[PDB]
Amino acid sequence: CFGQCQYTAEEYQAIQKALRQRLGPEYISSRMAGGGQKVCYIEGHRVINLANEMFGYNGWAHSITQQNVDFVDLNNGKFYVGVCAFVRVQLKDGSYHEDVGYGVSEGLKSKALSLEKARKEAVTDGLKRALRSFGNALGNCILDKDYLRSLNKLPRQLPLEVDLTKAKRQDLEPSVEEARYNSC
Amino acid sequence: CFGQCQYTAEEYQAIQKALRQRLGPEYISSRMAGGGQKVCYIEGHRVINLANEMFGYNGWAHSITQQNVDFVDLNNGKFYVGVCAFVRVQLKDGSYHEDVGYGVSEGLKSKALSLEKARKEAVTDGLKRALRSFGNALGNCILDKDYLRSLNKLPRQLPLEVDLTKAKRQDLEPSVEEARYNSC
Amino acid sequence: CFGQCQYTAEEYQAIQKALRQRLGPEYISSRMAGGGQKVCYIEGHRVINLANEMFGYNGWAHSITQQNVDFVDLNNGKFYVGVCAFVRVQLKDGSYHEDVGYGVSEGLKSKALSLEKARKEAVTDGLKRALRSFGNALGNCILDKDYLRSLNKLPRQLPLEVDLTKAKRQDLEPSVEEARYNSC
Amino acid sequence: CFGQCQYTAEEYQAIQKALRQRLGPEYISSRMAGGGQKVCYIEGHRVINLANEMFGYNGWAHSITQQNVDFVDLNNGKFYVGVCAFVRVQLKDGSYHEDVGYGVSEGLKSKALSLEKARKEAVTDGLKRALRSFGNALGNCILDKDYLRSLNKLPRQLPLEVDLTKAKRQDLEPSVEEARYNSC
Amino acid sequence: CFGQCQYTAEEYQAIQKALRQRLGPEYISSRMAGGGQKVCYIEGHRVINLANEMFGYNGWAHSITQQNVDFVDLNNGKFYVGVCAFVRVQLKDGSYHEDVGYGVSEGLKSKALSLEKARKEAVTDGLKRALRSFGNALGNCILDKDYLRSLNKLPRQLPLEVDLTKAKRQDLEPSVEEARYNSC
Amino acid sequence: CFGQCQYTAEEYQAIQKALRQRLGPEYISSRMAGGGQKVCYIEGHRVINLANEMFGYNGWAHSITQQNVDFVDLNNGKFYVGVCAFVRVQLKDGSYHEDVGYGVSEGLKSKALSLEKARKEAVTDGLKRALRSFGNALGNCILDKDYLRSLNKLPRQLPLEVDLTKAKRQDLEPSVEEARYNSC
Amino acid sequence: CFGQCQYTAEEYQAIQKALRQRLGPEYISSRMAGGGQKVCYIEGHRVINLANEMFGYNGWAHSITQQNVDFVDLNNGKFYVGVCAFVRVQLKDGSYHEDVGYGVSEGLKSKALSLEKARKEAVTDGLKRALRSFGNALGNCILDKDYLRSLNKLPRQLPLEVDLTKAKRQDLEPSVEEARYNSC
Amino acid sequence: CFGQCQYTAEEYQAIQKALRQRLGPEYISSRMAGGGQKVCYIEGHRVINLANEMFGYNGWAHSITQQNVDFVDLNNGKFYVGVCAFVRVQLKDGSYHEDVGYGVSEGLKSKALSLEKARKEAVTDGLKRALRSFGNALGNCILDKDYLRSLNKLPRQLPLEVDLTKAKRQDLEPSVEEARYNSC
Amino acid sequence: CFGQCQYTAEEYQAIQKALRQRLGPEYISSRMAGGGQKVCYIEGHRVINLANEMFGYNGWAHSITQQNVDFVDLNNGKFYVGVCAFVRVQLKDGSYHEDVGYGVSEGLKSKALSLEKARKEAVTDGLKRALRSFGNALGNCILDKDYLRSLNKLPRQLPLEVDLTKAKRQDLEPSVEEARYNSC
Amino acid sequence: CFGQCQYTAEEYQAIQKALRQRLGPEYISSRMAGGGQKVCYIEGHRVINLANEMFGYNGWAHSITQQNVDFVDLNNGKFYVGVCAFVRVQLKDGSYHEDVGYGVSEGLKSKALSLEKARKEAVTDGLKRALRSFGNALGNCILDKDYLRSLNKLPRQLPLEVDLTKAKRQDLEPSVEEARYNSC
Amino acid sequence: CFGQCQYTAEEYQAIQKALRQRLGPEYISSRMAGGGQKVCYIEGHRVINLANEMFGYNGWAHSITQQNVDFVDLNNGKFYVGVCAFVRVQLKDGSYHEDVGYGVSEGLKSKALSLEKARKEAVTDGLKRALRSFGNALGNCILDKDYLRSLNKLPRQLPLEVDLTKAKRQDLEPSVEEARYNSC
Repeated sequence: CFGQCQYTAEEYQAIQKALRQRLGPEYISSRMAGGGQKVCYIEGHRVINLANEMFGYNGWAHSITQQNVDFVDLNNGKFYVGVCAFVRVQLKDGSYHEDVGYGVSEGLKSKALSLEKARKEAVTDGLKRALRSFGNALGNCILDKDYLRSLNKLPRQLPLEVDLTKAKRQDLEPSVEEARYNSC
Repeated sequence: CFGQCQYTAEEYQAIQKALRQRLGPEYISSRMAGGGQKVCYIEGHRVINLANEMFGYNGWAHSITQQNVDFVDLNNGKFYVGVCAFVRVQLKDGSYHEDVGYGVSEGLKSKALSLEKARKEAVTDGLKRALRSFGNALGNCILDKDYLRSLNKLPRQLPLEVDLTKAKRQDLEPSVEEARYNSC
Repeated sequence: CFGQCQYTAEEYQAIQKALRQRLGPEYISSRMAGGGQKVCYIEGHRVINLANEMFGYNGWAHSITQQNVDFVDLNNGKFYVGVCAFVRVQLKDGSYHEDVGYGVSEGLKSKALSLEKARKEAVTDGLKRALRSFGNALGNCILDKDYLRSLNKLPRQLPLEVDLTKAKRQDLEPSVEEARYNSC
Repeated sequence: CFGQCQYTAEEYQAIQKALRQRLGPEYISSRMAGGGQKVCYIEGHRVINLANEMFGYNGWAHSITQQNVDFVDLNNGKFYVGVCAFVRVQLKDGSYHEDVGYGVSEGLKSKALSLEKARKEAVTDGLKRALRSFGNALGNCILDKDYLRSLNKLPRQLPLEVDLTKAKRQDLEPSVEEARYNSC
Repeated sequence: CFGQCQYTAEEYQAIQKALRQRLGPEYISSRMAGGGQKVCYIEGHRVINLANEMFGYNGWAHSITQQNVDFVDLNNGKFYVGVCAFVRVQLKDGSYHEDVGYGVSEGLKSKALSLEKARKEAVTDGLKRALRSFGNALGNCILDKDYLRSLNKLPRQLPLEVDLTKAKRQDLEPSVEEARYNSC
Repeated sequence: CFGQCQYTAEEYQAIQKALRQRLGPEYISSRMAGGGQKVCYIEGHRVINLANEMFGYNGWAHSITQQNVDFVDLNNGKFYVGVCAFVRVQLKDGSYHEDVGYGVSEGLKSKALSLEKARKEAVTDGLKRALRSFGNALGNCILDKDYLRSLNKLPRQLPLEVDLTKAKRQDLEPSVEEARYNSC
Repeated sequence: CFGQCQYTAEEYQAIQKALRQRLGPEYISSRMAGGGQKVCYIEGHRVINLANEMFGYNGWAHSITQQNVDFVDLNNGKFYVGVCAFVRVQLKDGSYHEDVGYGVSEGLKSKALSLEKARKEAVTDGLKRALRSFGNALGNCILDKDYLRSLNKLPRQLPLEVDLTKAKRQDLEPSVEEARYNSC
Repeated sequence: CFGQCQYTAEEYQAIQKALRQRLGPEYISSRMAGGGQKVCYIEGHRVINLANEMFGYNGWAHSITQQNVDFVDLNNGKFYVGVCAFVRVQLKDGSYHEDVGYGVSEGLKSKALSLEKARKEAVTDGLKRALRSFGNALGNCILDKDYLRSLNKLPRQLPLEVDLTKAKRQDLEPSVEEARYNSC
Repeated sequence: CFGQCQYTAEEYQAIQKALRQRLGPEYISSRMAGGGQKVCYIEGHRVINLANEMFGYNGWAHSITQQNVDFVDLNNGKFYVGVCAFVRVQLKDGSYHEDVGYGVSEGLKSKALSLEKARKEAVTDGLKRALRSFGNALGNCILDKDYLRSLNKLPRQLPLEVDLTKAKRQDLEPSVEEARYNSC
Repeated sequence: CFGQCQYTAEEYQAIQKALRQRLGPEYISSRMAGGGQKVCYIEGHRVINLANEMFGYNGWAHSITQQNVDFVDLNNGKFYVGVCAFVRVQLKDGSYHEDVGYGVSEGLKSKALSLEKARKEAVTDGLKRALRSFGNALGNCILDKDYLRSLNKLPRQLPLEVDLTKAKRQDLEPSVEEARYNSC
Repeated sequence: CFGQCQYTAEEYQAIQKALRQRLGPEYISSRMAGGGQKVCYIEGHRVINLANEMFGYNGWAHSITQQNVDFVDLNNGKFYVGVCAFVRVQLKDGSYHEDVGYGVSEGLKSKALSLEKARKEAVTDGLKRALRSFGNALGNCILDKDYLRSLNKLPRQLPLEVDLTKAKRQDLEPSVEEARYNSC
């Protein structure tokens, strides 16, 4: 099962090579560092899908070891919250990597919304930082300065159109339901 | 049994493909962010059924690792409550994902009702964020901006009529009761 | 035994299909939300029997992970109590779901009665919310708005008459006592 | 042994059916709710014997997970005590249900007696509410309103005469002592 | 061994039936409830012997899960002590029942004697309440009102004369010493 | 070994019968209850030898689960101490009974001697009460009122003369040393 | 090994008989009870050798479950110390007996020497009281009043002369060293 | 699996030799020590990839044993934060090394940003320091002074151009997906 | 291994006999009890060598269960320290004995030196007291008064001259190194 | 695996001999003791490489049992920090040695930098001191005074030139990647 | 492996004999007791090498059970620190011995240096004291007064000259690398 399974030579080699790949500009994003420059990053749902593809929906897993709210300060009706979270990712073979994630909220007048924001972000930021340990294909390149420069020198493509034609429209999954029944 | 069972090739493949699917507009919903714009999300019962289909009623499970009431403030007879919950989802093979959920209640004059709302919501919010990790089909797309735009550019269909003709009207389940008896 | 046993293909398929069923109006009830509208819900004993049927008296179980009394306030001779309970339900194969239940009591002059009410309700509310995770047949539809509308558009039938003719009148159970003796 | 044993198809089916039965009026009792109406309930020793029959003296078990004394107030020489208890019932196959019980004492001048009453009641109430989870035959009907009305519409029979002719009059049990000696 | 052994069909059936018996008036006793009426109960050594017969000296066992002294008050030279104890009884097959026992001491000038009384009584009271769970022959009848009335309607027999002719007068037990030596 | 061994039919039967015996007047003793009447009890060393014979030096065991000093009060140079002990007795087959003992010291001017007396007595008291659970032969009769009356109605025999002729006079045990050597 | 080994019939019987013996006057000693009479006891080293003989240097074992210093009071330059120790003795077969021991020091001006005396005595006392549970041969008779009287009625023999001719004079042990080497 | 697998002669030898290698200037970087000289170090993503190559994405793992925020001081609107983290790296064969990492932030006005920096750096710094323990190829040379001098005496090469032509542009990985499917 | 190994008949017998021996005057020493008489004792290194011989360097072991510093008092520049230690000795077969040791320092002006002295002595004293439990050969005689008198009545021999001719002069041990290598 | 593997005669013998070697001057370094003389030591990276060679990158491991910050004092803008670490080194066969390391920082004005220095140094110091236990080749000679004198009487050689021609220049390791793949 | 392995008769006998040896003057050293006389002791690295030779680099192990800083006093700019350490030493067969070590620093003006000295010394001191338990060859003689006198009566030889010609000059160890590779 999980934690038990050992990678086969074929899967090992494939994944080992694959993880080396660098991400295209279709994955990177940016925000304006407070006072600083443009900071690139990969959106959460991206990294999640990347993983599901690299290891399969049931080939990787993560858990929150711990989340600690550093502080919740109030400066004239505005809330400044700092939160950290420790996430640990594990592959089906027992292999694992753990890292710290950090969430922040410095404006909002709502305390609830400030926490919700910091807590959720800290986790995702943790999961992402943890998966980067597996290779460039999961984000380890995002840190490489040389990598970044090579990104600007590229055609700043425009958002991809999402074709929702073959989108799931109802619950049932005959293909799946069948395979499963034959699994008993 | 659960946590033991390993996915067969057929089921694995089926589920792995299925999970890639994006959700149709029949799954999305929206609220008016306080001051913000329109926020899309998927209702809980939806995500639950999606999973019961993707993995089977007994192919997935979840538990609340911990729930912490961040605060319960009283501003002139009105209650402002913030709650967070950590939910861990596991598949029958041992695979697992865990995330934070957040519940909020900022109006109500009733303390009881304010907490009930925040505690319940934090959990459901947690379970949803947890299953998102498994793929788009369980909500990982809901975050994708490109995905969202492609949703507006679609026929805003009207609520589906629920045919309660073949609805369950009594307790007994002969089909089930039979297969079970033969299981002893 | 329990937690050990794995579902046979027959039983798995039956239950998997059965759980999809939506409940008939014979299961729903309503209360008048304080200020709000009509709130639908399924009475506890209902959800219990639904479960004993879907899984067998010994095919499901539940336990109280934890129950915490949120507050016990006294406003002019009246008690306002808020209680939460975490219930975990487990099927015979190890499968499980856990959720928060909430109990409330806002009128009563009796402290004892206010707590008894809030504690007991929190548990049952927890148990119900946990079972909902298994599918529509155990309550997951009760949340579906489309489901609800289709309920109103139905013949508001009248309470079912309970035929107590074949009701149990004494302790002994020959049919059972026999099967058991032959089980040694 | 206990927790190990699995139900045989014969015993499972028998008990499964029996538990569906509804209790006759020979099991129901009533108290006058403080201000409220008539409340129906099943006396403790009743639920005990019902279970010793449905599962055999050694087929079910319960334990007190926890008992917490909520409060012990003194209002002018009179004691108001509220106690809760969590009881877990388990069948010989590992199956289990756990619920909250509540004990109350609001009159008495003796503190000792006030606690003895609430603590013992809380336990029994817990055990009864736990067993209800198994089915109607163990009290899940007592909650059904429809069930109740049908009870009033019945011949309010008079207390049963207890024939103490074949009552146990000495310690020894030749029948048992024998089977046991042959068990070594 | 103990906790391991499973009941043989012969023993199970015999004990199951015997436990249904109701106790004769030779087992009941009475005290004058403070202000209340006559309270019937079974002395402790009685319940002990009843159990050593129903299950054999080594077929049942009990332990004190916990004992808590609720209070020790001093009202003008007199002590008022309230103690509770949780006792768990287990049969050789793993079967078990646990209950609360209560001990009370309200007059005495001696603190020591007051506690000694309450602690010992709480335990025994706990043990008796736990054994009642097995059936009428161990005290589950003592609670039945119908049972009680039938007791009054009986010849209030006089204390049994104890024949101490064949009473044990020395330590050694040849019969036993022999069987044991042959057990090595 | 101990806790493992299961009683053989021969031993089980012998001990079962033997434990039923009532103790002769050679076992009983008495003290003058402070203000009360004559209290009968069995001296510790007696109960110890009774057990060593009924079960063999290695057939039974006891441990002090816990000992709590309830209080140590000083009233004008005199110490008043109350102590309780929880003793658990176990037979070689795993069978077990646990009870509370109580030690008291109300006169002494020495604190040390007062505690020593209470702590020691509490344990012994506990051990005796625990063993009583096994049967009359181990003290369960000492409680029976009918038993007691039958004791007075007997020839108050005079102390037994102890013949120290065959008393052990040196350490070595040839008989033993031999059996042991052949045990390797 | 230890706690594993089971006594063979030969050894069991031998030890079971030998433990019944009563100690000769060569084992008893006496102190003058502060104000009280003459108190008989068995010196520590004696009980140790008795045990090493009854069971073999490796057939019995003891551990200090706990030692608690009750108090250390200072009355005008003099220290009054009370200490208790719980000792558990175990035989190679798993059999065990645990008791309390107590140590006292009431004169000394040295705090260190008072504690040293109390702590050490409490342990030895504890060990002796524990061993007493195995039989008269290990001290259970020392308590018997009838035994004591029979002791005075005996020739108060004079201290035994210790022949140190065959006393060990150097470390090595050829006999042992040999057997051991052949044990590898 | 992981922690279980043992290195084969071929892989052990290869890795053993590889780890000896010193890093080229393509790996080293520098910062201006506050007041001090030029400090060389290896950026995190570098060390990560180095490891993924030396051991394979699933041949090594790390976890945060603990992270402690040493201090968070505020000197005139500026935050001074110090954090330490303990990271433990483990190879697939059970081999392991653990070290301390330290994160620092001494300028920033934002508390949130000051912690995020320190916490994240402390972890990476820890992971790097732990990996150094495996050999020069993972950073152990970076400390060697002689090594450093030989680095300046080298052609200070210019940043490497990153060719993003064969960069990953979409989620799916056919090569992998295939190998995986054949792994079931 | 250790704790596992069981003594062979040969070794058991040899050791059992040997332990009976009494120590010659070559083992005893003396100190002048503060105010008291001459106190006899065995130096530490002696007891150690005695044990290494009786059991083999790997046949016995000891651990410090606990060491508590009772007090550290300062009376005019001088330190008075009292420390106790609990030592547990175990033989290779699982056999064990545990005792209390006590360390004292009452003169010294140095706090450090006072503690060093008492902590160290407490342990050794503990180890010695624990080994006594195995027999006279390891010190159980040192307590016997009769033994002592016989010691004075002996030729107070003069210190033994130590022949350091065949003393170990270098680290290597060819005989050992050889047997070891062949042990692989 | 690790902790499991047992050395083979060949490897044992080789390492046993090699560990005896004394380090050449190429390993020693020196600092100027505050006020004291010249202190010799071995740089961290040296010991690490020495161990990777003696045991193999996967033949030894270490962990930080605990790290405690002793003090952080501030004397006029300067920080004096003392820290200790307990490191435990383990060889692949289970063999292990543990020691204390100590880190110090006494000048710096920065608190962060002072701690980082002390925490890091304590661990490295710990690791070095722990590895010394394995023999001279890992630093045990560094203590030997005689060894040190012989070092001064030697040609104080000049720093070794590091040839970075065959230095690792890219991530991939073909030799390794190959062997690994064949390991699946 | 370690803790598992059992000594072979050859190795046992060899070590058992060699441990008896007394150390030559080449192992002893001395310090001038503050006010006291000349104190003999064995230097740390000596004991370490002695052990590596008696047991093999992987035949013995040690750990620090606990280290407690007794005090850190400041008397006019000078620090007086007292520290203790408990060290447990274990042989590959499971055998073990634990002891207390003590570290002291009474002059220094630096707090850091005072602690570093004491903490380090306490551990080494503990380690030596623990190893002594194995026999004279590991230092148990260093205590013997007769042994010491015999040392003075010997030629106070001069420091041994350390021949660093065959000293290790580079990391690699061909002999070992070979045996290891063939071990896979």
